[PDB]
Amino acid sequence: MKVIFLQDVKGKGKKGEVKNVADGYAHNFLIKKGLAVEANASNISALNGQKQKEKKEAIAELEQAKSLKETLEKLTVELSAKSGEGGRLFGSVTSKQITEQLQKDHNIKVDKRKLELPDGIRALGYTNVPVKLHPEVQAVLKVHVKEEA
Amino acid sequence: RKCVITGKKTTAGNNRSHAMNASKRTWGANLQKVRILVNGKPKKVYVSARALKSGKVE
RNA sequence: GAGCUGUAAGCAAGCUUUGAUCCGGAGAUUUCCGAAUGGGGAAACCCACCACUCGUAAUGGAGUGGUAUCCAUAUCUGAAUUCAUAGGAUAUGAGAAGGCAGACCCGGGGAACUGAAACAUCUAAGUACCCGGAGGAAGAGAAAGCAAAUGCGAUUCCCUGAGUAGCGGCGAGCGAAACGGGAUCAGCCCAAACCAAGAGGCUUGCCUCUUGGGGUUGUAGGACACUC
RNA sequence: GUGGAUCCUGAGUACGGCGGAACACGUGAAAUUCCGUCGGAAUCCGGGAGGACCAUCUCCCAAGGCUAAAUACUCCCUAGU
RNA sequence: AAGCAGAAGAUGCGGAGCCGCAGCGAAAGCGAGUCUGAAUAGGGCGCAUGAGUACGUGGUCGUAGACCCGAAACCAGGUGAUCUACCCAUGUCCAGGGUGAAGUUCAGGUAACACUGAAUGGAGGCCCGAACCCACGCACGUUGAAAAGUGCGGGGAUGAGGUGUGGGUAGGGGUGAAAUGCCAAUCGAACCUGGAGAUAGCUGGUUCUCUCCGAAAUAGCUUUAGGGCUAGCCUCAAGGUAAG
RNA sequence: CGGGACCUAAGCCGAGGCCGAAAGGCGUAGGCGAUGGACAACAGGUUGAUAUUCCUGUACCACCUCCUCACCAUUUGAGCA
RNA sequence: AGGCCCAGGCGACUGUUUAGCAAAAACACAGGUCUCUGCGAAGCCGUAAGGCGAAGUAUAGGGGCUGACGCCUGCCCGGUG
RNA sequence: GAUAUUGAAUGUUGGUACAGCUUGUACAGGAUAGGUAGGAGCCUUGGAAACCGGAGCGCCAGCUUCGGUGGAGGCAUCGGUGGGAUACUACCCUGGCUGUAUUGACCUUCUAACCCGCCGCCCUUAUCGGGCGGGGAGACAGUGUCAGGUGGGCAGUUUGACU
RNA sequence: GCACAAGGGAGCUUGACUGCGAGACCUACAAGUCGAGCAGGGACGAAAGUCGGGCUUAGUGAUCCGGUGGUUCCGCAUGGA
Repeated sequence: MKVIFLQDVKGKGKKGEVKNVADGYAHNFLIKKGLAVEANASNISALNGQKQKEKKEAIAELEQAKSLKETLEKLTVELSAKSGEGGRLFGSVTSKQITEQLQKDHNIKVDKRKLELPDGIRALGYTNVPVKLHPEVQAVLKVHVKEEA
Repeated sequence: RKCVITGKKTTAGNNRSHAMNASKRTWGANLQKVRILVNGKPKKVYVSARALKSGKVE
């Protein structure tokens, strides 16, 4: 009666929630055609395996993401002058793509879709802070160095 | 009326009423006609509820 | 090693010491029915198809051999729906069937008469009878036993236990076993653990399947480390 | 043959309710075996039996198979009473 | 004893086993005592007044068919619808003569329709009556020609008809225009074999001779009344012995 | 001539199958099954026994070609069914 | 190769039955009535497959009762169904 | 009828613990006298009656827990109230309900079982059955085990003796 | 059969007892009946001595099975059940 959920089926549950449901609702319904597999069956082991695999993979991935959040940290000062003119004014346009450009200045590349700064950055030249926000699971520590033209 | 997985079939026993009067009767197993495998070929064939209880293939 | 072609008494006839008749072992022929099986059928018959022969100017006719069903293996095919399976086609099989000894053994099914001085529990009796299955014998079998002791050690059968202990409208009736004494005497093989590989699905052993090591054990044994 | 960390030692099986049958045993204290329906265990610190049932003790390891001789019987054949 | 040797024998071995020598009590249990009982009282039980065992003949009993012949009938497995009942398929038979339906034609009739009269027409589980089938009356026959007929009369005879051939329905059944009718001369449940030598408190019968003794037909109880058990009466033996 | 190698009714059997304690019951494809349908010889003779069967004269039916003549085309195909 | 007539019970009529004692006032009958059944009808045989009912469909089938035709068929649902 | 085949789903619905229940009504009567483990006991600005009133509890007593004109308000047997006036463990609910996992009936669904003596195609020159598809029904029915009722349709038997 | 109370009245009391029972009657068996006398405790009475139900004869039934009370009995390896 216990069976691997396989997929998500309303009250039935979601893939991974293998449960002991009544027969018929299973053998004569869910199992036939629908997602199912019977947790009691040896397949349970296959399930455990694939599941643990994926989980560990993704978790370690998020871990290494916090890891490179640290990775890019010791970074050499970002020297991308934003055309500083008339004092604080910066002819250059500062926004997130601006930040990522100041970035690829040796080789490595990123995605402009990860910036973390609610307000747009005042077009200054000071310690432009850039809290890299790759993924929710891991943000980062950074402050690029705006400059004058 | 046989079962193709086990030797279940009708057997004879005696009906006994009050005053223990003996009358010959029969006892039928709980067969069901159901669509299952016998070889890798599928088929519709008899089977008992007890046999089905041990999780056989449909 | 001398009369013989029976029963049976014939002469119209022929065979036999170049070994008969006769007796034994092994072979060949063994028409037609009969499980009967090419098809049919009212036993002892009728009509076929295919291959090859006899025969006709050819048709007609004849001879020999195959052609039942189911089951096993292999091959080809594999509708609908042309993944794929039923299904179909071909070939290979001292393969089954049916009989039997009115006996014996397993089972499946299973009466009444009768006894009870009627009768329904019961008895007759799991007998008669029907059905399926093999054997020359079958069932049984090496302990999840018997038994309560400075204990016995597979089953089977004979005497004994005993008409006892018991069961029973506590009636009618039914009715053991172990200890003991004999005949006979054989103990073994697996599944599981783990090793090896090859077995792919991968969700990297969770399952394969074939071997072998691995193994058959209760005051436990074996995998597993230490022994030929 | 010594050791005994870990693992295996027959699951819809044993066993129970229900209704039957065989055990000499007629449901009775009814142990034991099997059948049909339903329910349904444990794994050696474990299990079963010793005539309801419990405890201690004693014996034993089911849910897998094979196993001759002693035994039964004559349609027969041979030689005999 | 089984069993092992032994001419299917005797005999040898075989002490497991069985009956007595001790009984009482339901039993624990005690023991020439024991049970009951508060009892060292009384009473019951073999005390004390010690032969049984193995085998053979004979009488009788118990289980076996049990002394032999006899049921109607029950149950299991089969064989029969060539007779008969019904049904299905397909053929076939019914001399001859009457009655005269329905429609239709003509004529009249009516506005038209009804209707009226002829002619034609040919229907009937119609009529009379041979073949055929049935079986109402009488006679004969009744160890018959015949295990159901013959003789003379009767009924149906175009129909719910008779009948041929090939088939189906099988006995805790089948058929039945319905009588308990028929199912192979058998039917309130066919026939054949088996259980089965059913049982029979009932009827019959039960075989050579002589001798000794010699009854009863009654009481009680009985699903008991023509059966049976005990008592009375008979007989045989061992005792008490002189009771009668 | 009647019946076979021609056909089918009732009914029967029945490959696969459906059901059933076992034997078996039922039944599709298919087959069997005349009492029916289709189907070419008849009138004289003859012995002791047979006669549309034997003989006589005349016939008819199905099929075959060593043969004969009349015709069509041997793929804008004659013929066969 | 008809005897006939008058009346009356019973049965409307033709028909059928106790082969082998009883052929009738008994059975049947068309007619009438009650009731069941919506079709894998009901009812029936069989365990079941299968059937008949019926290759039919409430103007049709099954069952009970009465028996042409004419006039009629009154009261009681306390009891049994 | 129960159970197996045999379930999905909403609503109507027994439990198990989570938030807690109040004056916890003797004729009498300050409010409505069930647990006197401190009954002689404090609280610490922070709003009281509050047009009128409480989910609630009495044949309309009000209560304490708070609400659309509420910033200090106060019982304990003892001015006119008695038995233990129960005032700072955490009472059993005086027995009340909400949100949470389980059980029965009415509902409708379908795949999805099971059924189809309905239709189209194929197996297949087959009105058998069986493969697919469609359609109808449908967790019912049928069938298996058990249980009750009915049941001369059927079976084995009894139905005394004297006279 | 009873007026010597077995009839009538009063007080006290529960022998309307337990264990039994020499003998005898009656009897097919099953049963039925009487019984002095002994022991333990009583009731009555001072005592003697009476009391083991009605003044004598009817007012009642087998066994099996089951219920209830007491048991210094047995209780299937042992202790319990």
